[PDB]
Amino acid sequence: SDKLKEAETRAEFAERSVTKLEKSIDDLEDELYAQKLKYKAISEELDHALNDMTSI
Amino acid sequence: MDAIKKKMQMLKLDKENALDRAEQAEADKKAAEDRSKQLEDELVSLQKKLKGTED
Repeated sequence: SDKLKEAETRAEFAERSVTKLEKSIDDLEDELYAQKLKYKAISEELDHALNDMTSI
Repeated sequence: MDAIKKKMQMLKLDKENALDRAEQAEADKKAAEDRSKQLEDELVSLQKKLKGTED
């Protein structure tokens, strides 16, 4: 019974830790999505300036 | 970068070309205008001597 309690406690902590890690990776994935949007927008704006200047 | 330099230089070249062409045209305009004035002044006297000749 004592060993079962110990193992259950460690497994519960492991579940909590993996939940925290999954939330953290979600946050960082969202941040990378935002920065990818930033690069898309800046490249699009540079292309717009290029086409405006080449087309006067 | 690359595009900015070439476009800016080409546009400044266009401005300079237009300016110098305009200056040349205006110089020729002024010279032609003065020569035209000379032609008028001589033509009036030509008319006067013609009128005396006809009299």
